[PDB]
Amino acid sequence: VLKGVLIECDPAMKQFLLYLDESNALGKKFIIQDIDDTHVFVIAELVNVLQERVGELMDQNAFSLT
Amino acid sequence: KVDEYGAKDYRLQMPLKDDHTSRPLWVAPDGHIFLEAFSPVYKYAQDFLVAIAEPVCRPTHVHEYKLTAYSLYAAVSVGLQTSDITEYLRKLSKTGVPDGIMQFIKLCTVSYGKVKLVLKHNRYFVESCHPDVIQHLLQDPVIRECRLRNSEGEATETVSFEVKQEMIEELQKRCIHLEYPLLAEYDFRNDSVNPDINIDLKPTAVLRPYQEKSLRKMFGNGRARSGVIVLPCGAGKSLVGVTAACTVRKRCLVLGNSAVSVEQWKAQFKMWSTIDDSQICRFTSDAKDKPIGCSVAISTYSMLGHTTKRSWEAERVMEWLKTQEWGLMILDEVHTIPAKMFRRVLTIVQAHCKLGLTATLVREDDKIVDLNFLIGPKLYEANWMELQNNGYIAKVQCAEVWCPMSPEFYREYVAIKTKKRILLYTMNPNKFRACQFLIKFHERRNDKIIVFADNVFALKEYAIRLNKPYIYGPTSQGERMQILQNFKHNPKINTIFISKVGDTSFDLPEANVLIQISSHGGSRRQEAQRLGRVLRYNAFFYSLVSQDTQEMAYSTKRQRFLVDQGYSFKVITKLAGMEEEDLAFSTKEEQQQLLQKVLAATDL
Amino acid sequence: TKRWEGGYERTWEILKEDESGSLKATIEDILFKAKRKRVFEHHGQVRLGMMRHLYVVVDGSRTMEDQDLKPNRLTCTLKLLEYFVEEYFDQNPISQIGIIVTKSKRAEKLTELSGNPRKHITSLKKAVDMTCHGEPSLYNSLSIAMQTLKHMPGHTSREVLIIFSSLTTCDPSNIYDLIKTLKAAKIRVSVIGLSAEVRVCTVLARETGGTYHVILDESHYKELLTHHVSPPPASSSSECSLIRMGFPQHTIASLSDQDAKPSFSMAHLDGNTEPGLTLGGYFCPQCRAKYCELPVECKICGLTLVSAPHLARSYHHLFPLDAFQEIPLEEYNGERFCYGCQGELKDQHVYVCAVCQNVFCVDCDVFVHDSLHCCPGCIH
Amino acid sequence: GTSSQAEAARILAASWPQNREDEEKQKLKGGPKKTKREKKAAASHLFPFEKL
Amino acid sequence: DKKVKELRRAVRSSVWKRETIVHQHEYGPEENLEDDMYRKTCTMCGHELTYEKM
DNA sequence: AGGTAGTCACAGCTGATTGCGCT
DNA sequence: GCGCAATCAGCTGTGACTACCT
Ligand SMILES: [Zn+2]
Ligand SMILES: [Zn+2]
Ligand SMILES: [Zn+2]
Repeated sequence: VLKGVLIECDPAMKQFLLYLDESNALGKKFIIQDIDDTHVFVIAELVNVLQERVGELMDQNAFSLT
Repeated sequence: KVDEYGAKDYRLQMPLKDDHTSRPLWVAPDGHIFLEAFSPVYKYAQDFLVAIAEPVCRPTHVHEYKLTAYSLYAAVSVGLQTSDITEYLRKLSKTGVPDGIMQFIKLCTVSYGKVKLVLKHNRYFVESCHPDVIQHLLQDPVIRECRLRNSEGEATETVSFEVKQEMIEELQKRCIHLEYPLLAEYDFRNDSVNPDINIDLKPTAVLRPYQEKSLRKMFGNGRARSGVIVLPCGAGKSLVGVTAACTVRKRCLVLGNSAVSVEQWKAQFKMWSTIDDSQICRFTSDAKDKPIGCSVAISTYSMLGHTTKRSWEAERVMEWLKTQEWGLMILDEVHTIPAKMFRRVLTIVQAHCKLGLTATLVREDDKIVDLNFLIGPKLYEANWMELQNNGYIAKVQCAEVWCPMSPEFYREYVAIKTKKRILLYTMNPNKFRACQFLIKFHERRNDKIIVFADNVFALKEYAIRLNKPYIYGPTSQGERMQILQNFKHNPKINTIFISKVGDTSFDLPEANVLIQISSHGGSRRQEAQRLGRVLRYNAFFYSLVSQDTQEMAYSTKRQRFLVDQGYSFKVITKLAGMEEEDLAFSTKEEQQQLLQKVLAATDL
Repeated sequence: TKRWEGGYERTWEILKEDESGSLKATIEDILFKAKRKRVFEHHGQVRLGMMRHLYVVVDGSRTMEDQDLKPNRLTCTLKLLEYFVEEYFDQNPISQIGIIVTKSKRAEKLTELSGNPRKHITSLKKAVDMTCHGEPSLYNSLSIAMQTLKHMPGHTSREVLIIFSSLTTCDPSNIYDLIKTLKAAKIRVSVIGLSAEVRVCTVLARETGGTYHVILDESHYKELLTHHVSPPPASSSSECSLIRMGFPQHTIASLSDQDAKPSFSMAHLDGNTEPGLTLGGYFCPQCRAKYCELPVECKICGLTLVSAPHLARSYHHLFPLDAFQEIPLEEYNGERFCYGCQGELKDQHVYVCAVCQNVFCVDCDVFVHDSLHCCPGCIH
Repeated sequence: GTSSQAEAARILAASWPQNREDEEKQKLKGGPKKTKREKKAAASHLFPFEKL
Repeated sequence: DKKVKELRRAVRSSVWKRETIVHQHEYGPEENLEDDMYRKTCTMCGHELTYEKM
């Protein structure tokens, strides 16, 4: 059996996570099991780097007025 | 000066809040003006601020203006004096003018009329009332090259001397750095040397009050000064130029951007100036209607600044044209004046007054500052919100509706980064479905539709899929003209596609719906021009972007000019009745088939 | 010279200060200048009117199938005609509308000349799905209109409106003789074309005293119809014009009383649908006939049934309210409370009526001159 | 096919901005509108294709 | 040269169909660690999959 | 440890060539 | 055979992406 964290999101973010897995942008293949087109299963020891990558992707194409 | 919350606070600087709030204005120490629109004195305060400063944003409640040296030069150019402007600013301050503006205003306004530039007998001279300033600038190395041969003293009468004609731009750039800005005043009332023409506009072309204000500010004390007037394309822009040309009553030269804008200006002159066709000439190497010996000449850029070999007839026409003075040289689409070859155009012809007209003064590369000395100060800036409130400008309901990225496309979008992702978010199936739904809806409600789409490679399959007319751009001259001519007066066809061709001042007919897809990156000028093609909720225009892509950032950063103008972009996330009818790319098979044909570019 | 080439206008020179704070008072005057932006007249045009027997002629040729106005000319024309009928009956209490349709070189009287608004709208809605065939015949429609309107009393203004879509008409006889006959009969004919100007329509409108117009778009069509809505001006005193008309009271029937007699409406009896068997309605003052709609002329005794409020709504034009004398507050020596709203008088100007010498504030003066149309003080 | 149509519609019409908006609507007012003024303002500010 | 260049790539770009390599992890025999832990190693990319089997 | 001349896409213009039409 | 219109070469504007020195 597999123990970790279930992540639910839109298919675009799921595919972004898949690309991160295949490109080894986090340094390893920790994105192990894919269950649904909109749900994935990720080991919980590196949820922080995934959050940082998601935030960087989100605010990259944002053009903050600050 | 203090940064307790990261905000520049000036509470201690301006405490003069005597009694008590009746003045709807706030001043800033460095420089800024905040105006309250919901005031009984709103019109008078607006008129006062327009004549002295240029706006930086005009929302519905609190306008914000900026104080600049060129704005003060324009203010002092009009009959307004230093004492009057200072006392009226102090009159409506509600907080007290900080002691950093009065000194700044005084310094800007002191050196206005000290140095003047004049044109006489095809010769450029610089005249100064005070002889000392000439010796002040004599030691400047850049100026000394203008005189030839050294212009020992040029004893006249008031001290003046000749300058090199082709180096006028350099001295214009230097003078402002020397705190001695030049002024371009043409006293056309009494010349007796220039052959004035018998142009006279018909007394049937009435003009709106804002055009009256712009013209009145152009001619403040019986003389015409070079300036820039910014008016929307739908509003009356050519009429202002025609009226200015008639008032100047001199030989007029009009410069357009495209080879079709010259015909537009000729039509405007024939409509509102009552000028015989013999005097009107167009010099664009198409008919050559004897431009030699003409009163009004109309031509375009990229023809007066050729660095290559020129046609034999064109060479003689240019030689004749460069041998006489010009009255009120009119430039169209002045925003694209600061170019590598367009700047020298003003140096290749000699004219007294240079009047520039445009609708979108915003431009990248921060070269608009150069336009302050290339032509003159920003004279008039029309308020678009109050313009559309009077009903003479269509109130366009702006919309920014985005579509999610399809799963078959987002993987490729995140996979590639070397400039190959443009087609991926340009040809988003969801955006295609949204565009098709909008087209069908506005055809069912019978609205004229213009669909702007750059990246014509995508526009090909975007337009042939719906089997609708489109303008590739490198097609021909007749086909585009006939398509645009039959677009308006034909009930069967009411939707057209334009690929970066309509990004200028053309003769496109009235339309109510504009849909832009995959435009340039941050071209605020392009989006403002596209919006200008609609106004003339009577109308409304949509912008389609793809989520989680660079197009979102581009749309966010390109709409700031319009929100400064006062428009608001409502976000639409769901389209009502999207699944009510059948649209293209309904199933995943054709969506995944699209990947092969969109990656089939392989431009390597 | 030119007006804008002289001196630049400084509109901000109006405001002045003398006590370093008086500017507020000035803007107060601006607020007082903000009000009174009207001419104290909701219409401001014709102060009287005259009865009209208007005939609307509708083309039914193939040209109505053109899609210049979405979806086609016929549909937009009938929609705007329904709007015109509603507005015309709203602004004319005792007028009448007849409808003629020209088709296949013939003229058919779609609806008889009457004052019922509902009947005409239903007839137009039924005629929406008609078949457009043949070519129009202005001669037949004009002959029918003249024949019907020939016997109308002279005081009534006889008007004919023609909506001419097709550019060609088939005339079985000379039309200029008909035009001369219409001119001798004092009939006003106005034409609103759809495609382009036609010589015969222009000549007819010029000779009969009417107006000929050509549609630019749907908005211009509606503007022309609205212009035709307004009644023509009438003389101060023309003739002995009087008409016998009744005023039916809207008596409903309740089972609590013993005088509840159900009855079928005379108008509803003539319809194809089942007549409404309602408790009660409008009873004719002459023959006690039951009707459900007003104003409807009685079918039995020929009397006209008109609602009194409709006639009374235009009485304020006969007796316009005289403008009150504007008096500054300081110069008035009296009570400082408004006679109408009982509010304290603080404005710089106080209005006093010339009859009752009562004081009204700006708001009360505007309300009286715009809506009330009667001085409350003079009522007492 | 018919199943492909439904799958594509499910993927498209509810990808990012529905998985939370629909849930919020399920947990929303539910009852009638606040005032008629709100409905009039919403109708004025809505686009013609969103009112059909 | 232009008219041959415009057609030389037409057949070049019509051959390839699948660009992305198949990432299906074909794990080999499981390796048993302590505490009933089982690790699977991908023979294509070296992905390690550690799981507890009941 | 952080910024600008080539380069690319997509349009414009003018200066020649260059095959097409013939009561 | 001559004349008009279609076509391309060369240059430029606009906006954005990218490889070596303070
Ligand atoms: Zn009766
Ligand atoms: Zn009152
Ligand atoms: Zn009274």
